[PDB]
Amino acid sequence: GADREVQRILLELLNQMDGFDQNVNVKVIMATNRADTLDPALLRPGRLDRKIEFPLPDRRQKRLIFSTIT
Amino acid sequence: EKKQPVDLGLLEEDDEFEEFPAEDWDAHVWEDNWDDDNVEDDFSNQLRAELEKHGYKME
Amino acid sequence: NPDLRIAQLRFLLSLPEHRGDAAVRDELMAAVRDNNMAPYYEALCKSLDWQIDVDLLNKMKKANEDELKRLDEELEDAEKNLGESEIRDAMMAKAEYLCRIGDKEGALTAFRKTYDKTVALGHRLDIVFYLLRIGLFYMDNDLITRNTEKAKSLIEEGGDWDRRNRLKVYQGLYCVAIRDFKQAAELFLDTVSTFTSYELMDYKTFVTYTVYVSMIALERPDLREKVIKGAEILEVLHSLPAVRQYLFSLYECRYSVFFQSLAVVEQEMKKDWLFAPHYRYYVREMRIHAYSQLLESYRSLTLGYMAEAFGVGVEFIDQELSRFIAAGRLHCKIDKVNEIVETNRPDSKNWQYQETIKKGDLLLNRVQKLSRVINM
Amino acid sequence: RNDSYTLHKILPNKVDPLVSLMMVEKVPDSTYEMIGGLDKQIKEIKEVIELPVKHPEL
Repeated sequence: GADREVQRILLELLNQMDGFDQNVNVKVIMATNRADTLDPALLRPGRLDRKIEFPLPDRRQKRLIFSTIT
Repeated sequence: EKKQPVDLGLLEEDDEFEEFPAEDWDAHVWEDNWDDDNVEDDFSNQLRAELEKHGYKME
Repeated sequence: NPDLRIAQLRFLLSLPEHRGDAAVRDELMAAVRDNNMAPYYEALCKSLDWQIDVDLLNKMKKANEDELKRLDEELEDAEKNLGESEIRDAMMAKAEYLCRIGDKEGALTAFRKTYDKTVALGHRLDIVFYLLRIGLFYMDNDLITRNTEKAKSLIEEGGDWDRRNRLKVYQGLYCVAIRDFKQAAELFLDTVSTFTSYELMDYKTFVTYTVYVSMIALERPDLREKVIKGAEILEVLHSLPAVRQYLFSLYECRYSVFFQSLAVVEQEMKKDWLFAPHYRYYVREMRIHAYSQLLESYRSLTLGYMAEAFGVGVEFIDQELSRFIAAGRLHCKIDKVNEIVETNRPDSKNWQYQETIKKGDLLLNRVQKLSRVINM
Repeated sequence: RNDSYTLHKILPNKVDPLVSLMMVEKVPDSTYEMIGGLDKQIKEIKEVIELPVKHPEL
């Protein structure tokens, strides 16, 4: 009786997620570290297309991060 | 109504050329019209534009 | 396909004659043989009025009976072993075969019924493309406008930009087939970026068309922008040696020559079909432009200056301008006593007013006409 | 009927559940003419599906 509310919320997101018109200039930006417990229904061509990753920097990046922080 | 129309047509005439036209009775229309006129002018002009200038060469 | 070239050569034979009895006719006939065509042979013979060899006709019809028999039979085997996407294909070969046999109604119906199948896109769309193709072939019109609408929808829904380009090549060529060059301008002019549709004609032909119409209905700075500076044209417009020579002659104010190449190309249009009798509309217009372009920088200039430039006699030049002035297509006016020409600029309103009234009248006449009909 | 709690009238459509499930799955609606390099399969598929259905009498 708590899940029920969420699922729909998904279905809500789901329904109005693809319900648009292709023209509706509305982008959806979702941020999450645990990119895993996400119903695939989310990542489907249409609802969530571009999938972008945020690595834990390395050498170069750090230089920019360091230089930027300092 | 059509019959009435036909009758009216008959009264107005017969007719000679009209009959022929009817017998002949097509094509399209394209888009817009006016004014056609003659033809064979442009090159004729050039044919003369030469000749003209050729006459003007002769000049 | 059906290969247009048959039609073009056919028209060539029609010509003002010209007979001849040269390359053309026997080119046609040669492609009757290998095409075992028929509906022509009676259609053409009845048109050109020169039939013979009742035997050849019989042979062609016979072989046709053979293959139509075969495809019918093939289809029969499918009905018992369908093969949905297959059946429709054998049909495509049926109506298609009507295309090789160039019979309009038959491929028409055949294709239609194949749409009830088709199902996909390339079959329900590209097939339509061919159906209209027939339209282009016969020299019809409406038969196309109704199908370009169909494909229009099929493309508007999904599809891609690969079919849309051919599409614009067809629509464009059509626009040229009428007096509608403006619509063909952007359409064709934008068709240079892509042109996979060699189905109709080659690339340099097309080039000459898009450059022709471009020169005709583009403004001077957008002529320089989209055509004179055509990356795809420079490599091609160097391949030619006629239209280009004229196009440059204009843009660069080298009139006198412009004329000669203009007449030339005119004498090259009457040969085509897309223009047919438009060869008279094109040149007329191309006369005005230059006259216009020549005056635009002058509030007065003397005839002999003009005549000298173009290299014609005065009297003929005056005689020419007299065509365009009274029609308010040219903002000049002439003084013959002193041999001078002054330019009266026009007002924007004067332009629309004349156009607005003309358009309004056309709508009014159509409104009333059909009004009475629905009224009774 | 609100208070009468009897049928006032029967509205149109119901929405289906299986259709709803299919919507939620969203699996590309793909037509043949768009997969080159997958006939032999297709043939096999046709053999194992299309033919089996079109004419199970075969």
